[PDB]
Amino acid sequence: IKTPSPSYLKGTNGHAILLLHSFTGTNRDVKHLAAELNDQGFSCYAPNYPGHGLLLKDFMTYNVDDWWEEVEKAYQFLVNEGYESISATGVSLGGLMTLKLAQHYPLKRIAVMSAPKEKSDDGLIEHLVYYSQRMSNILNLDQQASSAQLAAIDDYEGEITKFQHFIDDIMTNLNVIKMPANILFGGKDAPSYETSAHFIYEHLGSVDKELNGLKDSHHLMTHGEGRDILEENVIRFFNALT
Ligand SMILES: [Ca+2]
Ligand SMILES: [Ca+2]
Ligand SMILES: [Ca+2]
Ligand SMILES: [Ca+2]
Repeated sequence: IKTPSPSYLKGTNGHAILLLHSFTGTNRDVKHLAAELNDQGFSCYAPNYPGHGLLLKDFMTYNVDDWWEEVEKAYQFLVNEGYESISATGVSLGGLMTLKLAQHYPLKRIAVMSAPKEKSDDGLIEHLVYYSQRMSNILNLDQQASSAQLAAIDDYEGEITKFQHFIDDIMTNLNVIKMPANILFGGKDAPSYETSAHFIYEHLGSVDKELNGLKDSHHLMTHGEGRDILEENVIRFFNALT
C-alpha cells in the first residue's frame, strides 16, 4: 500500500495541463482524460495528494495544507520543465484546487468539475467513512482493524474545520479569477452541486466563461455514464489554445 506516484505525459504542442483528482480519490480519477488530452498534443501532469491511497488512520495525518503544497509543487514542476502555457482542470477537491491555483498564478484557462461552494462536517465525515469501507473490502482487512480506522475520525475534527475555511477563502475571492473558465456539473449529482456551479459561475471575474450541466454525468464526472460527453466538452475547451 502506497500513495501512487505522479503521472507525466509529454505532448508535442507546447501547452501543459494540470489534472487534479477528487477528495479521497487518487490520480487514477483523471487517467483517461489525461491520456485523451495528450493524444491531442497536450502535456499532462497528474499529481497525487499526500495521504491519498493510504488507510484512513494514515490518511488523516495529512491535511488540506499538505494537499495544496503538492499542487503548488506540481505547478512549479511544469514551470521548471519550460512550459510557458499552463492550464488546469480538476474534479471535486481538484476543482477547488484549480480555482485556488487561478487566484495565485497566470493559468491560461481552467475547467472545474463538481466543485462545492461549501461542505458540512457530516458531509466530509461521510466521505471518509465510505473511503475506509471500500479500502477494507479491497485490502480484505479483518473486522477489528476496520473499526479502529473509523474511531480515529474524532481526532480529525480540527482538520475538518481547516478544510471548511480553505473552501470559504477560495469562494470569497472568485472575482480575482479572470481567465477563460468552463464550470461543469453533473445532472445526476446532488442538487447542491448545481447550485454550487451557478454560484461559482456568477461570481467569477472571467469575461469568457461557460456553465455546462451534463445531464447524464455523476459526481465523479470523469468516470462512468456520460464520460464521453464530458471528455468531448473539456477537450474542445482546451483545444481553443491551439
Ligand atoms: Ca480516444
Ligand atoms: Ca499519448
Ligand atoms: Ca488532528
Ligand atoms: Ca436544474
